[PDB]
Order: sequence, then structure tokens, then C-alpha cells
Amino acid sequence: DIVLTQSPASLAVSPGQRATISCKASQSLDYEGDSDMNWYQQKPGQPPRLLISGASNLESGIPARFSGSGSGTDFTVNIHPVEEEDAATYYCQQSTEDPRTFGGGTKLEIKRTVAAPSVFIFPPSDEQLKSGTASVVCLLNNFYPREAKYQWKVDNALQSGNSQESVTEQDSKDSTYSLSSTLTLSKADYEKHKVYACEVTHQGLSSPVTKSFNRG
Amino acid sequence: DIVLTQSPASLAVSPGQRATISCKASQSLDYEGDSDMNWYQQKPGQPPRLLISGASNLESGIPARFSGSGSGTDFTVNIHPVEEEDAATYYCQQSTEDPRTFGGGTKLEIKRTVAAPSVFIFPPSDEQLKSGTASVVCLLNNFYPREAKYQWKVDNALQSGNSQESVTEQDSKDSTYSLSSTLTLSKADYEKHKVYACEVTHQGLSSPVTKSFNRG
Amino acid sequence: EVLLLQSGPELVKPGTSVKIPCKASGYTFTDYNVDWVKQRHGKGLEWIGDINPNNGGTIYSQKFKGKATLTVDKSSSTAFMELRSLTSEDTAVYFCARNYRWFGAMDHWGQGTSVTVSSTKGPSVFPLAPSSTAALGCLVKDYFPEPVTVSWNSGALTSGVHTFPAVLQSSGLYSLSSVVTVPSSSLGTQTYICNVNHKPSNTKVDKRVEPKS
Amino acid sequence: EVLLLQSGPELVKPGTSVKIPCKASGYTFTDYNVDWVKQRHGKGLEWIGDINPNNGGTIYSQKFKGKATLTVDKSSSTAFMELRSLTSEDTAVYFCARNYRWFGAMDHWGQGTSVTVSSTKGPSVFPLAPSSTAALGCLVKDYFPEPVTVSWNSGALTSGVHTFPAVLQSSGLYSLSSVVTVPSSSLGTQTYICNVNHKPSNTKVDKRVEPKS
Repeated sequence: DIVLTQSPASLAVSPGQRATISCKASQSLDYEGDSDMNWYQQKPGQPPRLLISGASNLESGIPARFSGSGSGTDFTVNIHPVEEEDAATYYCQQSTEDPRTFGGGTKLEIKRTVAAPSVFIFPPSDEQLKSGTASVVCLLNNFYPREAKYQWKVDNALQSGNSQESVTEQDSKDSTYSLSSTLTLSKADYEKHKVYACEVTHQGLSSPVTKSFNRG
Repeated sequence: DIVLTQSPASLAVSPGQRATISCKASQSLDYEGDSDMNWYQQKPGQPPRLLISGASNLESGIPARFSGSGSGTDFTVNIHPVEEEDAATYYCQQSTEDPRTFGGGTKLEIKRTVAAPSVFIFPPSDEQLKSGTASVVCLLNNFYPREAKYQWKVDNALQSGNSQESVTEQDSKDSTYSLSSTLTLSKADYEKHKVYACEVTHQGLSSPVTKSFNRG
Repeated sequence: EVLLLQSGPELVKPGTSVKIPCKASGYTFTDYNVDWVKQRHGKGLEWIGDINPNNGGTIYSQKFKGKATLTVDKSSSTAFMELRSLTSEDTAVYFCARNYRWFGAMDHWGQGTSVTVSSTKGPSVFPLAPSSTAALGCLVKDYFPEPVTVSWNSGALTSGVHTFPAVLQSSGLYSLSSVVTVPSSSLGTQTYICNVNHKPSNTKVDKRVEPKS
Repeated sequence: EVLLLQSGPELVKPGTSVKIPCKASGYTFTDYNVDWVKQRHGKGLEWIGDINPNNGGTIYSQKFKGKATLTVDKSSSTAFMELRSLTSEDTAVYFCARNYRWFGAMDHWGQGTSVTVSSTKGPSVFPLAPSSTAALGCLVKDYFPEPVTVSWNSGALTSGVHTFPAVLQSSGLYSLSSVVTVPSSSLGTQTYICNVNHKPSNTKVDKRVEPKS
């Protein structure tokens, strides 16, 4: 009765991240030059799939993102990179000694993809001031998920009803959105204030980001 | 320039209700034994459809639910009954004198169908008490819309976690739901209290209805 | 190519014996061992044992010696596992799998046969008598498994009838209620008998519903 | 059977003249008068007039004498209405309809031709210069109607580019912004010219975007 102890019990990882699971064995698995250590992915409601047989040998049709490892008592399956399709319980198993035993399994949770917005402020062009109207633009670029509270603040004063906003259709690949808010004023209402700014909040950001420019 | 004044300007009616619209005319429409009064239904984003030509004569393919009316200065289109398909602006129009003039139109809004629940309480059967367990059942029958807050109250005491509930699939025809909550207790926990009741709230009801029974 | 095929979900009574197939195809079959593995709901993988189809030789895990019996049919290219003295402890998905043998790796797995070992139970049927249109019904209670079908007056009565969806209780038994609204005048004449079919227990229960004295 | 067919939605400039067709079919045509009716957004029905296709005789409402001209083509079984000196006041769905004549009832109506009378305007194109990867863009502003298409460096540049959906302003004019993220190093070399097509005004506007002195 060889006890295989998987570590960790549960990990949450983002696609793009490298993840590693570990099987410790109560005794050595090394016999006749190989170690009889095998790893199984079980996706929910599906039978297990073998990935790695002999702590190294990748099974046919398993991506190279999955790798094998070592010998004695220390074994490690590595996912480099992790993909969304990788959400499953990973089981380690020995065939060194009867009875064939399985590790306790490791639950691999794919973390919800979070994309912080690239925030950019833009002052009105000279060519526009000459034409009599001022239009400041705040770009929230490639953010996920959709929910995002931004606000125009001119010389630390919350503006209202003087800005419209458009939003890009969610991107096919990375599911990211972009938002463009256009604060519009008169050349008068523009040469009146100094620091035109834009405070942005989103899960992705630690603290709200404020893009600002002077010489208003 | 004959002015036709429709009355009312907007009515909201439930399907099943009889509704009547009225065209008052600044002068008589009676000429050579008939009145040249015509009514049009215009559904949103569709051209008008003639229903009634000559304050009586139904147009081909218009349901009998629509009726004509009178003469002189007083005209009336009647919908008996009203159906959901009847949501439209009804226009009255004269051809007695050039220029052919239209009434101001009457906006007919079909009211959201609201069905109050028929509430029924049921005491446990003798055959069940003998078997050792008590099961009280509160039926909310044929209610619409789905949202409905009911509560078991035994001798004016809010019960909790001692009742499960099932809900019927929304009916094909009348869109009505039914709910059955089964408060389960021991024969002991049953012979302990007196008035087993059930307070039900729903849009349909003026005030919450409480079905109750004694001899617990 | 390589396909292992097992039976669908089995309901079975405590103290009986299920024989689970495994139809092997797209490979030699007689050249590879077939391992068996038990998995309980949201728990992990337990090895039962393996059989070499050539000689029919079998290795068992200790925990399963005397519970499981691994068999085969070379002629029909099909493995078999017979579980006996069935208890709730044996409710689990059971998997056959092809053994790579060099590393003793389960290389191709069967879809798995979910085996549930509990007693099938017909419903108790208590009436819901009215006391004042009025509503009456019967409450089907404590049944396993789904489904139960409910007619009224031998299917003669069909309007007003709301046979509700089933509700699983803590006990692990189901319970629905069938109710019908009827004219409060016909209470004094028309008899109301709800009929309760439960093909699982070959049960058919009739219950007259009659107002409380 | 009886079908009246009108043209689709017309955009037209103030001070010009639209001729609206009405293709009559499934009836005699030359036997029934064709009435015309104006409807503004979410407002009511205004009678313009009627033409007897036989003689081409026309009655007009006073409000439209000198605005509208009702015509016909017996040969082509088609009515016509020509509105002149077009002003915003003439933005409306226009309906042809068959006259029952005995009760002067519009018995079958045309789908209606929605006519909008405003001036089509090419966009002003102001640049969105960066100051520190950096983002730059141009803001298309004050255009009518949709659509405008925006390329970058004559379509050579395509990655990082977010041409946003259009936004209607109070003015009744549209305004979008097209932005592109680019390496902050290439600011000193690569030239960034956004190209703004607007097939409605046969406009194509190029604008270099260059960091603020």
C-alpha cells in the first residue's frame, strides 16, 4: 500500500500561467531504470485521460504544454502554458507495487480572465480650439469584464451630462472591450480650468487610475 | 376644415375587456342617408389598416370584436373583446367635406395580464398522522407574474427551513404558474399548535391573503 | 479506433449483484490487461483490479477481494465486473480501462457505468380534502426513484389538474402533490379518486378524496 | 392580391424635390382614387390629397397646395407624389392608399416611404496626439449620415486600431473616434495618418497625428 500524496490539493491559475502539481510517494517508485508513475486528467463528467506514463513519457495527442519529471519519491507534472481547456482534477498513480494506487487528486480551477484597461487621456487639437469647441477624450483600452466605473474630474470637480461614450464590440479572441468618453465644452469653458483628468475603476486595477493633463 | 376630436387620447385595457373610442365632429357627417366616418388601426411601424368605413360597415378580414356606431357628430368604435394583438393607435377620419381630415388618434395600450393566485390550505390526512408525520400544503393556483412571496405562520410564528416548494411550468395558454409548499412536522410538533396558516402576497391581490385552519 | 464501451446507469437493490460489461474494439484486446476503477460522487479514483484476457488471471485490491469478480469473454472481446452483497457504500461510477502494462498505465478508459444501490419505494398517498370553486388533491410522498404519474378519476378528469414537479427531501426520497380545482357543488355528488402509477415498483394506488366530517 | 408598393427610405437635401412612386396591383387601378397621407415620427395622420387615375384630376389639402404634386402613369399602373422646396418640416413617412370612394375610405395602404430632409455633412477630423506603448487616434466629429469608415496609414496599419461605434449628439450630427496603440519608440520615426472615408459626401480626409511641441 504505497501512499501517493498530491500537493497542492487545489490550485487556481490563469490561462498563460505555468502550473506544476506534485506527487510525493511513501517509498521509491524506481525499478529497473524507470519509475512507474502515471498522471490522469479528469474533466468534469468525463472519464480520466492519461497524460504522462513513466514520469516523463507524454501520451499521444497530449499537448507539449504538459510535461513529465523525476524519480524516487518526487514526481511533477507541469502545464506550460495553462489553457482554459485545462480545468480538471489531476490524479497521480503508481504501478510499482500491487495494489495500483492513485493520489488524492488536485483540483485545477481556471481563474476568470481579468484585463485592466489601458487608460489614455487626449487634449483637444489646436485645429479644434480655432473652430470654437473643445473635446477631451478618455480611452479605456482592452478591459475585461465589461463593468467599469470611470469619471471626468476637471480641477477636482465631477462633471456630468457634458460627456457621451461609445464601447467596442467584445473582441473575438481575448473577449476585451474598449470605451471612449468624449467630454465636450466651449473654447471658453476650456480656457477656464487647468488640470483636465479622468479617474478609472475596474477589478483589474489595484487602486483607481487617474490620467490627467495641465495647460487647459 | 371639419375637426374630429377623439376621446379618450390614451386608454390602457386588459385582453377580455370591452373598450370603446369616440370621435366628436365639429359639424354633422350625415349626407344622403349615410355618415362618411372611417376608423383606422395603426400598429407600431406598420401602415394604417381600415376597420370601419361609414360608421358601421366592417372591412373584410376585420374581426367582429370591432363594431361601428352612429351618426351626426357622435361616432364610436367598440372592441368586444380586446385581444393582445389590438395594441395600436386608432384614428377616426371624415370624407363628408374636403379636406379629408383625421382625428388626433387614440393610443391603445394592452395592460400586462395579472392573475392573482387562488390560495388553498390543506391539513394532514388522518391516515398520515397515524403513520407519525404531519404535512400541511399551501396551493397558490394560476398566478401571473411568477414573483410571489408567501409564508407559513403557525399560531402567528414565521416557520423556516421546515417547508419545500415545487412550481408548475408556466401554462401554454394563460401563462399562469402554480406553486405548492409542503410544511412538514412531527405528529408531536403538530398536536402542539392550533391555527396552521399561510400568508400570500402577489401584485394580483389588493392586500395579502391568509388561508388558515384550526383543530391542529 | 480504440473504444471501450460500458452499460448505462444501473439502479440496483441492496443485497443483489450487478454484472458490468466493457466491449473492447479497435485493438487486439487479448494482448492488453483491463483494469477496473471505482469513483464516488466528487471523490477520487480507487483501483479495484485487473484481468489479463489471455489466461483470465486476476489481481484484486484487498478492499475488494470478495466484493468484485473480474471476468472476460475472449470470443466476444468484452470484460466484466460482478459486484455482490451490494450496500450504499458501492454507489459509484465504475470504469474499465486498457492497461499499457509497461508502466501499468490505464491508457484508454470506458465512459463509466454509474451504479446506484438503494431500495425502490412506491409512494404513500394522502388526500388533500377541501373545506369551504374548491381545490382538492393527493400528496404522493416518500417514493424512489422518479418517475410517478398521477391521473384523476381513472383519467376521466383532466381540467383543473396540476400534477407538480417532484421534490427530493433530506430522506433521499421524492414527494410531489397533484391538485385539481372543481365546482364546490359537485363535492356532494361526484367522487374524486386520484390514481398514482410508479412503474419502478409496479405500483398503482387509488385514493378517494372526501371532505372532513 | 391588392398591393400598393412605394420606394424605400429617402435622404434628401433642403431645397430639392423627391418624386415618390406607388406601384398598384391586384385590382383595376384606373377605377379607384389614390390618396396621399403624411405622418411625422410618433405624431398623427395628415391628408395631402387624392388623384383620380382616369382623368388625373387632383384635390389637395390647403396646407399642401404648392408643396405637393400628385401625378400618375395609367400605362405603368403607378401613382406619384412630388414634394418641392424641401424643409425639415417635410421629414415624415409618406403613404399612398386606395380610396373606397363610396365612403372616401383609404382601404389598402402602401408600406410608406420615410423621407428625411437634412444636409449630408463630411466630418471635421481632429488628431489625438500621445504624450508619455502609447495610444493615438483621430476624433471624427459632426457627420451626417452614417456611415464613416476609418483606415490608418492608408490601411497599412491595422493592429491596435479601435474604430468605435458612432454617437449621435444633440446637434443631430454623429461623432466617432478611431484610436490605435503603437510602440512609444516608433513615435520618433513612423508617421501616423488616419484616413476618413464618408461615401455620403464623397469625402476622404487624411490627418497626420504628431506629438504636441
